Amino acid sequence: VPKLPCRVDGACDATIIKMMTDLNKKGIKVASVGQNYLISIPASALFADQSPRLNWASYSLLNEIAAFLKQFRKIAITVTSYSSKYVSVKRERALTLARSRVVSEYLWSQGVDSRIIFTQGLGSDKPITSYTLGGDRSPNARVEITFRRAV
Amino acid sequence: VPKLPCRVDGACDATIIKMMTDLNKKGIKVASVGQNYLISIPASALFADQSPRLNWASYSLLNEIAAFLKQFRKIAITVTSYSSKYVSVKRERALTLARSRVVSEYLWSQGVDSRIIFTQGLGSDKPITSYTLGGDRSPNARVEITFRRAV
Amino acid sequence: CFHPPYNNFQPDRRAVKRVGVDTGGGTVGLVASIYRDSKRKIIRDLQKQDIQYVEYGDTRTLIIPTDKYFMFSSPRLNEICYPGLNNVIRLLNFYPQSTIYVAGFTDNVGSRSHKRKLSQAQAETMMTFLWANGIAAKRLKAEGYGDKNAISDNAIIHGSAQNRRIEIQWFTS
Amino acid sequence: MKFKKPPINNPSDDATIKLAEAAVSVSDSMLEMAKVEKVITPPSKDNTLTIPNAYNLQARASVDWSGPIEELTARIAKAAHFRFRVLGKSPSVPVLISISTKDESLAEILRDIDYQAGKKASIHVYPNSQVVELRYAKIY
Amino acid sequence: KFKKPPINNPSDDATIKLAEAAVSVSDSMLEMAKVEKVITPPSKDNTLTIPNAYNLQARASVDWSGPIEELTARIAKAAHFRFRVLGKSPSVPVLISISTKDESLAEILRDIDYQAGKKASIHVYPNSQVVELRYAK
Amino acid sequence: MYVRTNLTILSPGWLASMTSADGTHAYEMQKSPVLLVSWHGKVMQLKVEGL
Amino acid sequence: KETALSVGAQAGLAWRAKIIDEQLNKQARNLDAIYDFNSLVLEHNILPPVLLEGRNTLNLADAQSIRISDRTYKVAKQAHFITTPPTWRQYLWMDYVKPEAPNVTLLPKTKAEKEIWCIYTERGWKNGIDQANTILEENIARIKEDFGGMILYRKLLAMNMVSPPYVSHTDLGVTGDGSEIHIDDRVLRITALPELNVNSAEWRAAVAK
Amino acid sequence: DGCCSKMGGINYCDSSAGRLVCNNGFYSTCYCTRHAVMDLQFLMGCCLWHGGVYPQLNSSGLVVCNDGYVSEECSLQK
Amino acid sequence: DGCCSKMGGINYCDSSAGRLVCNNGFYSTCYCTRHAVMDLQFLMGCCLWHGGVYPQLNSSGLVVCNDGYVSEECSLQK
Repeated sequence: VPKLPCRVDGACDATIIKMMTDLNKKGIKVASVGQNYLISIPASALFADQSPRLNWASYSLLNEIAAFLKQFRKIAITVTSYSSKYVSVKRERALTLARSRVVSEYLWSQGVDSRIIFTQGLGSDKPITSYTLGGDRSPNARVEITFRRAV
Repeated sequence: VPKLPCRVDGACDATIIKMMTDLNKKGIKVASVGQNYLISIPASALFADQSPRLNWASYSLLNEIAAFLKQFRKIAITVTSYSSKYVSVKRERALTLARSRVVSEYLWSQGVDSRIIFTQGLGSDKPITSYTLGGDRSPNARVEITFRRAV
Repeated sequence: CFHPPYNNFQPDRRAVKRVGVDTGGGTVGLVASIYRDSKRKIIRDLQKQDIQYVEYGDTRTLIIPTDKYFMFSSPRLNEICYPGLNNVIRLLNFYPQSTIYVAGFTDNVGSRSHKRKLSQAQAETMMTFLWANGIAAKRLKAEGYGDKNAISDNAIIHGSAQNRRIEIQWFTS
Repeated sequence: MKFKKPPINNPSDDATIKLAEAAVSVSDSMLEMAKVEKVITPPSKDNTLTIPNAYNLQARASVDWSGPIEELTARIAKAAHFRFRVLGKSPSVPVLISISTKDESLAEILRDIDYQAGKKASIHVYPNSQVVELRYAKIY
Repeated sequence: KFKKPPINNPSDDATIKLAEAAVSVSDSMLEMAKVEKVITPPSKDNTLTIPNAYNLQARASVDWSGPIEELTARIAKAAHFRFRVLGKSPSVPVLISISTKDESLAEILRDIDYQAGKKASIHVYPNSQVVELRYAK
Repeated sequence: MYVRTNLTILSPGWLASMTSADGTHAYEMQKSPVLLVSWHGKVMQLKVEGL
Repeated sequence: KETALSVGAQAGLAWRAKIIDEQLNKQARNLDAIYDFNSLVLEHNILPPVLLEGRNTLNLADAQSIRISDRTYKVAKQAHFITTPPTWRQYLWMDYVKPEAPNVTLLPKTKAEKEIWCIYTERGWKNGIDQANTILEENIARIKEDFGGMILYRKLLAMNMVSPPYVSHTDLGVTGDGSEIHIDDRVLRITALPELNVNSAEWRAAVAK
Repeated sequence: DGCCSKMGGINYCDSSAGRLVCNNGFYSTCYCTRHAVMDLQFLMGCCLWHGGVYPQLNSSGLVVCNDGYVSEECSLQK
Repeated sequence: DGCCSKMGGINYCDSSAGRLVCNNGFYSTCYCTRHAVMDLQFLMGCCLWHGGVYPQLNSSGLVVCNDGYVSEECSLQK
């Protein structure tokens, strides 16, 4: 016991459940199926309207999600960005790419225990709902992170 | 000697006699000669109107009969079905075969230690009473189980 | 009153029973009935059961453990956990126009052909039961995949346990 | 508002875990071996030709036997009302059969028994003669 | 009311995996037996058929272990048939051991031939009531 | 060890065996405190003491 | 102290052995179903031999000297006769004996002695647990190895890379004196043991679809 | 403990059957001799499936079966 | 203590994963068997990365590793 570790450092299932519940109450979507976890964040609450900028308030949520994701042991995490249709195709493609780049860069700056980070953006190619009246306010515009809790 | 079993486990002669009396007074026929035992059950108390779909309430009766069966070290068990003439010969022959298959399957699911179970149904080809007025209520339309006690 | 074997494929009448046994009050019976038939209560009941429900935007999915709502290694079904299936039908009544996709999934071990055949058989049995419950035949698609794409690891015990599953997907429009 | 993955079974045992972990690998290896030998050797004939089915052979049977052959085949013949006939003499070493099946056909049961017996014995049927012939192998 | 579940059902992950593995190994070994098994068609199974002669329907019980000549001659004597040979006996005689409590002459002769195999054969002429042994050349 | 029965010994491996005219078997094998027999399609164990 | 350690270890080992043996008895039929041997015995009641295969071996003899090998094959156990197919009991069954020995005279005096006795008994229980698990692991590994060798020999014989065994049988008529007689002497001896062929033309490959 | 309880009572023990007889002609449940058919699965002792326990004892506490195999689980441990 | 807090509690230890399984359908963060992946990156025990500590007993306070290298820092001072 004094030599052999009994728990993985900084692990508490009570804290995990607490922050999962808090995130879902905040409205950011957390989903777990089998050995996989997917988190979805609306674009409106994170980025500036039709532009890759960061609100200073958003970094509190970023810190929260970083502290959450620090709890698990993984190999690779994938980040995808989706948005609406604004002017062209390359427009939102590049916008999604830049947003994914920025979020991945900040997460990596944070001491995330991870081996591989993948970043991709698509724009408005696979929306979740036919109803698309809203722009950046439309729920389809989002960012997703997917990973697997390994062993 | 001291740790050798006194009797065969899960067996009590008083229980056997008591439950045999209970079945006989409830009307299910039990017959004994030498060491060959036969049991008869009217199909009315088991199935629907000429249908191979056992009634839900009959599961208690099946439980009781399997519980009785569990006290005998056996090898081979035969289950056959008899019916009444309804439309053709093949119709009720198949009906009896299906009924016997279902009851055999349920018994095999139950813990009745045997080696062989044969199952068949011969419709209305073995009459035992001139009275054939009723349909599924006729006594000849029934199911029967035969076995021989070993040692 | 009711038949445990699927109530002979007849629509459930539970509110009348509850209001009668409560009058024998009417107001409390009605409020309890509406509270329990509220979709929130059905979701909570499904959560109490070993059944998973996922909602993402409009597309919605259902996850069923094969071992708990199936007969072992056979297309037959368990006849004890039928309340879950009744709740499934009651919930699915809420969306009487969306098409349905259903799929079956097994673990890795075994013959490829064997696993694919078993998955197809289980999926077909499930969709057949759903249709017999009273759903229009033109709104169903069924498929059975083997270890083609799992959701977890097959080299660990509990992972393989989670691997085999029944998946249900449906849109809204 | 708790969360729960679906599969929740009874508690397990480490010995069972290890046994299954060995068993899956063993099964896979033997399966691919069988595939290879099937590929390298072409099948020609089916034992159904030697033993076809006939009427009254349809009464179903569920069995579990892990002993010698003679008692089982005698019971089968007694059930089927067919005349038992024996040809040849069994060697000193008994031929042992272990079968774990349930609710199948008599003809396929007998064919499976013949297949497991393999190159030591054979089973033949004559429905017009309503006889079942059990022949041993003359060897050594 | 109460439909109890299977008693020894695999209610454990290791148990279900083990049972599935058992199914797999059963199927694979069945396939192995299928492929490696060799059979002969019932059209060309060169064994003696039943002569279906009325004089061969009796019953007896014989336990013999030795040459074939004396046994077959005695059987012919019982059946009221002439008996002859074709060929020549080898140095070491052909030994056959058949035991029965109740059997008929037809299947008795068939079993004799099956035991004899390639070394000898038996022909029956019912039109001229004779039985002929035939050595291998 | 020599044994005499009418059953079918399985486990230890007998060095020699003799069959009567009535199906009785006489086995000869090495010493062991336990035997295994498939009696009527059912496996069974036999206890041997005093070895 | 250490006496309590030893007795607790004995108790734990015995309890774990009884538990695992009970579990093995309860789950029996599938085990013999998977571990057949009769379906593996050869033509003449001859147990097929045992083989081992190694892939991609390397040895550094010393500086300047390296030897690599692609694949190697070893005959672990030479084939031999057999009268009854082996089972899994002589590979997995555990020895069980309840220790009822009250060889305890360091009986507790105070609460401290009682609790150190308790903790010693606990660690003995755990040590027995791990010991039993290790023994089980060794047993299952051994039996897996034997079965793998059997199936390896079967596969290679199918692939026609090893020599099948050959047995010659001779027959003699009636024999003996005026007091002892034998009906039919039948003497069978395995003349040619199984072995591999170091030749190359005799190799036939396999490919599925 | 009544073997023929609620029956005709004990009649006699048939050794060829290895079973008791109730006065009413029904076979009883108990046994009366070791030469009967009991379902035997669990056994005691060690050195099972081997040459048994070697009668000779050693100064060391190890026990080795007569076929040469050593049973650690039977031997007492350090 | 009970690592599976705020859930059903401990269900059983998957030895193959070397992990506890909570009654809630999730993997616990604690362990039950030593054969698990913990990222240990610091430990004691001198004469490391060599033949280890030589089992010889010596009059001098210096300790030599089995590879022939000596660990004076592990040894005493003067």
